Amino acid sequence: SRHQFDLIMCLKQPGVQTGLLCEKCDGKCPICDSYVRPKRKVRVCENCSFGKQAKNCIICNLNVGVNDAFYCWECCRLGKDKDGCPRILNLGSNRLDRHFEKK
Amino acid sequence: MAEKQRQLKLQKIYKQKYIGLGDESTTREQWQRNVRNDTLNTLQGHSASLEYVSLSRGDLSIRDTRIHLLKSMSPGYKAYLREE
Amino acid sequence: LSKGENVPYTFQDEQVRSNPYIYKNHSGKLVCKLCNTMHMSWSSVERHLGGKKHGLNVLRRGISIEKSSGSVGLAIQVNYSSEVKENSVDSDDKAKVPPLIRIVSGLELSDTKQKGKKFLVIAYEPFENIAIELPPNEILFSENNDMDNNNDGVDELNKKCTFWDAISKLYYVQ
Amino acid sequence: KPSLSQLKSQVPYPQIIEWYDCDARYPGLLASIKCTKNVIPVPSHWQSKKEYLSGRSLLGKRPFELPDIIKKTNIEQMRSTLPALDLDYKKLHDVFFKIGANWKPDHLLCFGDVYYENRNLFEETNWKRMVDHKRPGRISQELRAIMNLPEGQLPPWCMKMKDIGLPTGYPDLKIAGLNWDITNLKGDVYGKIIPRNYFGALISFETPEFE
Amino acid sequence: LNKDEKKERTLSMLLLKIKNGNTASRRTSMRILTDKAVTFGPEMIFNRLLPILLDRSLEDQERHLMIKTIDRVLYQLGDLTKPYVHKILVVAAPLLIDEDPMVRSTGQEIITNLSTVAGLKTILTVMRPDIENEDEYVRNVTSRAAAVVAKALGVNQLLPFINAACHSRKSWKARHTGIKIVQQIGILLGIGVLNHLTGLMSCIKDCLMDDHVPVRIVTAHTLSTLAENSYPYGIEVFNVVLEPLWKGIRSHRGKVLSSFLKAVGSMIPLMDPEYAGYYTTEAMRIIRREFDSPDDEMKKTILLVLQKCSAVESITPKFLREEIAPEFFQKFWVRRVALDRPLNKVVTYTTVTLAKKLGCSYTIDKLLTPLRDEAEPFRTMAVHAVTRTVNLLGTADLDERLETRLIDALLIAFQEQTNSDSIIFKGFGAVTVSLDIRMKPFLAPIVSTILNHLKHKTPLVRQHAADLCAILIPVIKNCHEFEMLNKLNIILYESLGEVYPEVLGSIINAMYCITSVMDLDKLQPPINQILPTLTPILRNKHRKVEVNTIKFVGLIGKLAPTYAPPKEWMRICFELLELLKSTNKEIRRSANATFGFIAEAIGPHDVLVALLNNLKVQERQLRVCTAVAIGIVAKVCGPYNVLPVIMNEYTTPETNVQNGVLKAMSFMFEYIGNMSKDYIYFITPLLEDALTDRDLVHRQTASNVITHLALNCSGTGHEDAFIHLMNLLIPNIFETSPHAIMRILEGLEALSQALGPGLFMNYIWAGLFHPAKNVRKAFWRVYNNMYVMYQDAMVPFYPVTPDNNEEYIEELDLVL
Repeated sequence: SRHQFDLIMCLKQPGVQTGLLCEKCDGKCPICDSYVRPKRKVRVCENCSFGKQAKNCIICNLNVGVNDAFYCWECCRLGKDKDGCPRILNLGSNRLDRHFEKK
Repeated sequence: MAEKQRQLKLQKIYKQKYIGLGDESTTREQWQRNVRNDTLNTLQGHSASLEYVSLSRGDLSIRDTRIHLLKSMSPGYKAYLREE
Repeated sequence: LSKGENVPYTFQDEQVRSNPYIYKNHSGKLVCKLCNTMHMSWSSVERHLGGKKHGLNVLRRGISIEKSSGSVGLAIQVNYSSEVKENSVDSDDKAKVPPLIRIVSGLELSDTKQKGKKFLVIAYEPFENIAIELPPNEILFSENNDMDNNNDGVDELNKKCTFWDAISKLYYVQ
Repeated sequence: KPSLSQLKSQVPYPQIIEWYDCDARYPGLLASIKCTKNVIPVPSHWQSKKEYLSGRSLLGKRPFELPDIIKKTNIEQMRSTLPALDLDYKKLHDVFFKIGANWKPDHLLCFGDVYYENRNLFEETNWKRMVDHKRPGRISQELRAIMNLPEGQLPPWCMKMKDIGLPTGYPDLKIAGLNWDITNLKGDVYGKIIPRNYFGALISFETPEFE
Repeated sequence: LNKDEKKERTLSMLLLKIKNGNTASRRTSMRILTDKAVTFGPEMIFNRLLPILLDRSLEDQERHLMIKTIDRVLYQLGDLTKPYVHKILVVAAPLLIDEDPMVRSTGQEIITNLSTVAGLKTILTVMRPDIENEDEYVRNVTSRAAAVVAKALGVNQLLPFINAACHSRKSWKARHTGIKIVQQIGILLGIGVLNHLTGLMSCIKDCLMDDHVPVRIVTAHTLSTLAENSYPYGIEVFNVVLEPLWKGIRSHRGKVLSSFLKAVGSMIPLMDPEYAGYYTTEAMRIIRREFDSPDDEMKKTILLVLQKCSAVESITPKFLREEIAPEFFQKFWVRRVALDRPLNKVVTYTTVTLAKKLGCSYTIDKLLTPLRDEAEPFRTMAVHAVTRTVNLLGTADLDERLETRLIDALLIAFQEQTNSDSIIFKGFGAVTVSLDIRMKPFLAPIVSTILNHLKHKTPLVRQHAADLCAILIPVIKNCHEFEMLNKLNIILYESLGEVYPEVLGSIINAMYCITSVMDLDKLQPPINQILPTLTPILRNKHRKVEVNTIKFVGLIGKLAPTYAPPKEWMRICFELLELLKSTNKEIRRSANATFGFIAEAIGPHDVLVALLNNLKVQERQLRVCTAVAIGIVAKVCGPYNVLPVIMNEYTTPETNVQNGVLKAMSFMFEYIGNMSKDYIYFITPLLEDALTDRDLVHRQTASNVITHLALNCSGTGHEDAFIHLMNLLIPNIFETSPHAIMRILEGLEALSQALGPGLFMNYIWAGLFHPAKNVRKAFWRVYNNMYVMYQDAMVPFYPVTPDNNEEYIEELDLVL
């Protein structure tokens, strides 16, 4: 993610299946995290597909996904589109630490 | 700290995909090879630039220039021509 | 914390300042123009003005300025307080030091408008400085008045031609 | 570790090579790249522990001045920034399109000019503005007052020019009373220098219309 | 000692501040560890740190602060001795079984870091005495730990370890746990098990034959996980195991029958059509026999097989309806099923899958008996099956009679609900959407009950009364009962001063659904009387009200701007500008969108002065969320209206304005994508002062304008303004700070496309070698970003001559 530095992307060869985004993360580019001007559907690799995991947002990978995920125009001009599977694997420092403080 | 050590991780992932990415301590020997292999790839790849080279060499068939360019991607193709 | 002063912006083309170094840049930050330091708040500044680096750069500028700038004579009679306020300060802190005079060129002033003449400045610790314009290039500038005795005091000018009636608090200069 | 004298002999422009280039892992290559046809040197503020931008120049930087074209729109008066609007939409659009179509900032920068820390473009821009306006054979009112040289009087170097000759660098300068009629000594002037379509000429110029 | 006894305190002080400390304390003491972890003895850290994690006192907040220190320390040191690797796994591994997934993952995050640090050889030595261990819990822990190791290092490196444990005749338990390692390998690796499935099969088959039943059983599950995780591909490796299952099915009964059928049940979908028909009709005999088994373990297996079989081509949908279906709905839909959740999820999912082979009309036919049942929790189960089915089934099949009986069943099951759940609404809303025009006769009495429940005392029932209006509106417009539309609307208007925020939010939601669909002129209150009633509601705090209102106000800005007079829109622009202090996001996002809707309505300049007066404010969200709105007001009303007002505001000497005016310009250049070209030349002097400026944040935000301004103005032919803008950036290449340097690289990557790689690389070749190791290090980042965007586009431009390199390429000097 653009602003949250600990999270690690996948970056494998994209397959044929589309990533999904939860209502909360909806309308965001998975790279620059911008809400504006989408261009292309994302495509995630097989090993990010399979069972329960496939449904969860490809950004937070926690909530369940509904809409497709697109790359923004600017990230398709630079080419960060076709690096790889744009799916975040770990939940990261920020999400955990909120969680434990609340309880 | 947490960001800087992401940076390493993508460096090793991009270098695997796109081959030649220097880092910092890159031998002149090492960098030069990557400049040689992209020129050979481009010369063969565009069909214009394969003609232009074929005709200029006077090679008999366009196809033979294309292999002349790919075998050159190996280091022992200079030696191999010399032993003929 | 600022004690109500208007600390001016750096571009405003100079109301004497309380100090005179502190400013505000094109942004809003506060800056010492001597020390080239940037400060977050008035509290920080008062730390700097009370600091040892801002001390030095004043001395350096002190030196840097101190390295560059039968007839008729004048006599001045300067009177001082009659034990009115000097009754609260008597801790031998330069109390033995008499008033001092120096000839200053008007080439340097807080306003820097007009200039071209000298001033016979006279100073004493508590009281405020005093100046006297000297258009004449030279008056009473004598030639070996006494027989070359060497107690420089402050300078040839002071020993040569000043008197300090400390018992009555009257400073004569000629 | 080849001495720079050894290393400056290889290069077609030996004046670039510096004491430190000698110590590079591959100097022979660096010296050849550095002297290659269009390469621009690395910015020079490395080796400076100052952090690139530090004060001495930056203390005195002026806040900002709007470009003149924009200043025509009158906003400077409506909103006083130092230390509701009734703006007109057709006027604003024209400033960017019709009137200010071709406007380009006065100096900009060129291909090889990196910005070093103490450089100030505000001087450099004026110096271009100065050279174009100031000229031999004319003296401004301001300078005339300073010189005490009334309009219609030859400048004080006249006599010496009659003796020694006209300016070595202005062969075509004519000076009134020397090699130009004295009746040309008029106003602020006392002398004067007196010696396409580019395939794509558009031949019509039409900006995008708002309406 | 007395000197080094000080480090002995410092760590114990740091480890104190982290565990128990102020949030501003521990945040500084984590920064100190991550830098200084190297200089402190890893002996001293781990020997001091680890014992804390073994007390019984620590809270979960305090424990995860300790584990987060182990993870950050292990990441650096990189060479770790065996004594601590045993200690760390004692602490870390029990996380893998912990209740909630957030803890489960941060435990897994350690072991995958430790696996690389401590290397392959070391850990596999620590598991060997541990897997042979007698204690159960220790074995259940390191099945999951050794499997996490397997994913990180790859399974092949770790496979001979398993093969030693599984095939081991030495201990019984090593066989057992060695087989569990195969599950959590197959579960973690997911689909990717596959290529490893052959090597794994060495363990499973031979370890299956063990005389100990608890091993017999485990492999039968480890096959069902390998069978599923594989999916279509595997079968060719599972033929070897298919024979001994049946001789185990045809005899052993008990719980061995529950496990073997789970395995055989999950091989079916990956069998060929030829066999898959055979084994099911074999297995369908067993299920019919086991319907009466009171065990749970068997019922979970009976459902799996029913679930799987419908897909197989060989069984016909007629065979199901004739036999399997009626013996299903009667046995598995008992009220004792609906009570326990873990077996509800299965029966409905099993019902839904059978609904494909089965005619939709057949399943829905059988679900009418439970929809009308007396028990509440049982009516809710049978709703999930219809709704889930309903999206799954199309309603075209239903004869008129079920279409009437279905809706009576739902209304009932709607109006006795107790708990609040989405399922009834989506369900009752997935039915309506399917049959919509057919709904007309049923739509009169339904709307009567909405109007009846909006008068009800318990506030939940007034939620569900209004929640079910938002669903029926798109049905109603098709129906044309507009008078009702105006009847619902007024009734939702008179209730709009309700107390409960949960209820008041959903009324506005239904108001928003009626408004969009209906003719603007028609609305009853009407609109000009509605909007002034909302403006005092924006100040309602809470959230459900703020969100649902902001969407309603912005709706009117689109559809009917001319009704409220412009002094009323200005009363809203202030109430929103105060409202984006909110902690939520979707609020802040919708609040900014409705400045566009107002700026379109009344005018940009009335609104901007409201916004720019708000950049003086300290708090960051307010300055960023105004900077977005100025970007939005620019796009909607045109940038020429906005831009000279923003370029003037930049002169103000406060810094927070000067970033907020640069950040506003970033946003407005990505929202007007292509336009942007008309406006350059004006902003080069504004970005002139910014990249020249002393403080590091201006040099960050202007370079974040350049990224937007370069991409989408490239190829226009500015290009002399981007050399200017470049000349100012490159000296920032040596800059540190993380947020500053990535914004500058983004700019340099974007300026590459304005200039082109050749004209841009001239700046970068020189210091790409260089003596300085630092100058060198910074240029290589930029070169690597360029090389990725351009590999074949750099090839003409390399600064290479025949003498400058050995080989060169002689075909570049050929001329025809």
